[PDB]
Amino acid sequence: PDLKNVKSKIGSTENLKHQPGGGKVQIINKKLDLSNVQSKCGSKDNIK
Amino acid sequence: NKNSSYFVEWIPNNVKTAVCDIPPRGLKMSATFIGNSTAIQELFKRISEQFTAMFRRKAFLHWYTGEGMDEMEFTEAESNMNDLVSEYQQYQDATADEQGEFEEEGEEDEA
Repeated sequence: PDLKNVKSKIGSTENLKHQPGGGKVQIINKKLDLSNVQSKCGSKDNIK
Repeated sequence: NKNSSYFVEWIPNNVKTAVCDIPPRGLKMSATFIGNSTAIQELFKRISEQFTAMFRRKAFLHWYTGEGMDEMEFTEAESNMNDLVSEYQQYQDATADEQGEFEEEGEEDEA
């Protein structure tokens, strides 16, 4: 009558390494350039 | 002005308004709201943990796979769910000031 300790069929065997982990995000942006500036509403020559 | 700590500061006035001259039948006025609250994560972090529950044993998957669905669709949808929570989380509690120190590609560490 000894069955020889029969094993299960068929399980979550494909999940045994699984968690799963998460990816990443980082946003974060670049500064625009506003260095092209000069005023016009005054005098630079006729002041002299 | 009162609930300022519940608003994202870098969208400096978070409000759109619209007003109609025609009420619905019954009482003399009404209003209807929508918020893009980042609180939304409380739903989606619940589904993703619950998903992962089922999928870490591959519970009832045989149905889906039996209509011919591939299991790497469940993996991308779950990935797109985790990445979407990461976007909810990127703009939640985000300062109006920018982050400073966060680099790891730099050529020197010495001083």
